[PDB]
Amino acid sequence: ISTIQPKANFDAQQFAGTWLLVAVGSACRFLQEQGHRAEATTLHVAPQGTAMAVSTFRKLDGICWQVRQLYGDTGVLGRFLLQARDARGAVHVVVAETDYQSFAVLYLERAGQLSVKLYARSLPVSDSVLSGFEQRVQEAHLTEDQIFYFPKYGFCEAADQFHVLDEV
Amino acid sequence: GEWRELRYDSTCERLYYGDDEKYFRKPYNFLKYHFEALADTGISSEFYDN
Repeated sequence: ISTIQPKANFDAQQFAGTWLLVAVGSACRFLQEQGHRAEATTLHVAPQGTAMAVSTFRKLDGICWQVRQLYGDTGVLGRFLLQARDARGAVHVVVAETDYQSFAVLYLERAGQLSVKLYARSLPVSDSVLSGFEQRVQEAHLTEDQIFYFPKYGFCEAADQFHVLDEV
Repeated sequence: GEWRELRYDSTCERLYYGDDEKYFRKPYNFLKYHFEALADTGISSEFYDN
């Protein structure tokens, strides 16, 4: 395990609003098999103190769902702890390489393993940025084979009262 | 019969059901306890006007 630098002079009101997931880099089993249950995943973000309040949205078996979490800040700008809500413990979230207008690369960590995500404000991404994500995966010592490019269409937002996990 | 309970995992992006409380231990004083899911509803409405 190792340290990667969070976004220097980060601003939470610039990360706010909607985002769409392009890809995930991880050694995790449930992507290298069962990957047909990768689905079109998007975020709404709103700042709450130095922490970021996060809603993820996804289709679970044709029904649109919402997932609610705090990126509770560690007291270091651009680092957050996922509020330790369940028996898996806590996940560290580090915003690694971004511009608020187009793209974000995140690192997420548990059990001494790094993992990474690429997000965009709108559906396509520039090949240099996507190559940057591949290099961040290689620099995380993961293979490009451990990169999973999520469904490029059919996203959803605003799930009903009964389709939100309320995990916080 | 109700163990099914949703969980997200933020690392590797999965939505999965908890695998918690799948079984309960039965006390010796209980012969059978059965976790059968039923509903029945019955509704009657009557209106009379003169």
